Amino acid sequence: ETLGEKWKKKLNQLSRKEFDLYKKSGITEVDRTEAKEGLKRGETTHHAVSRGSAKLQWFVERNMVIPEGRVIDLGCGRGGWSYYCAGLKKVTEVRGYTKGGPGHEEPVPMSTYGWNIVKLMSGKDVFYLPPEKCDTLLCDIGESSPSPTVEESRTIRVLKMVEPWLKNNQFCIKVLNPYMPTVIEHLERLQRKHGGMLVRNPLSRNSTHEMYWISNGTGNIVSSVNMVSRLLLNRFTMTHRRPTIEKDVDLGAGTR
Ligand SMILES: Nc1cc(Cl)ccc1NC(=O)Nc1cccc(S(=O)(=O)Oc2ccc(C(=O)O)cc2)c1
Ligand SMILES: C[S@@+](CC[C@H](N)C(=O)[O-])C[C@H]1O[C@@H](n2cnc3c(N)ncnc32)[C@H](O)[C@@H]1O
Repeated sequence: ETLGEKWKKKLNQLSRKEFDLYKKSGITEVDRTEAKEGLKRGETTHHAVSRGSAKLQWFVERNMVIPEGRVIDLGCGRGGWSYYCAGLKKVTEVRGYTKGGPGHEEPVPMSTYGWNIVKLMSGKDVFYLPPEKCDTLLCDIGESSPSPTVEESRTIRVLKMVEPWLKNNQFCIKVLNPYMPTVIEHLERLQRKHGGMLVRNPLSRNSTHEMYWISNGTGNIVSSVNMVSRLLLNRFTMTHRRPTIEKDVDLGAGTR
């Protein structure tokens, strides 16, 4: 039994009150007040459509993934990653695909900086899509489940799906459940072939063990995974720590 599975058993035993006080204990988060207010009024400039823009921003500002040329965004949802990449000088095109329909977010049309190079397509299940030529591959897919064996199936399927889209290019791929032993085996094989490293984003809630496989970095995957399991287990041991609250991202306005 991995440390991650122990964390999961404990997470599953929490009452709703304890879960709500655990999920943001000691994390970092952006203040969405202004953007939620503006988005409700129908404003299409400056605002990120979701928390996702700031989440990808954290990786890019640390050079973990460096978007360039044709950017593919798998599971773009509302489009937070796509609108963030559209404003980057090395980016020439952004194509986002997302499922849509019941239970799934729809792309939000915006006019933030670089909107003219973005095309978000809904009604697109990525597990039925042929790979496309691209220079940057982004994937934020992985639905949480109380069952780590369900999450393990979901993680492996994403990892197997993205591989054909990785053609010596930049990448940032969400790994829903990186602690399950068969997931570790797949990641290690993928790291040998494609390089990169698994990283824990500070903006991720304690209610998920998600890590991101990024193209620019190196390291021991098992060791970084167990470090997160230990951190997440330690956050059950003390009274809620209020999160670090940061300014949300300003994505500007206008064409590129
Ligand atoms: N596209 C669409 C087309 C049609 Cl015909 C009908 C509905 C939609 N739209 C969605 O079903 N949106 C949607 C987007 C994200 C999640 C979910 S959800 O998981 O189903 O339900 C939640 C989850 C959490 C919360 C909350 O407040 O925390 C609220 C609702 C739905
Ligand atoms: C975490 S959200 C993406 C958040 C986004 N990166 C942002 O910044 O706004 C993951 C998205 O993947 C979508 N998704 C899940 N399964 C999918 C599939 N099979 N094909 C395409 N999109 C899928 C979900 O509907 C959801 O919107």
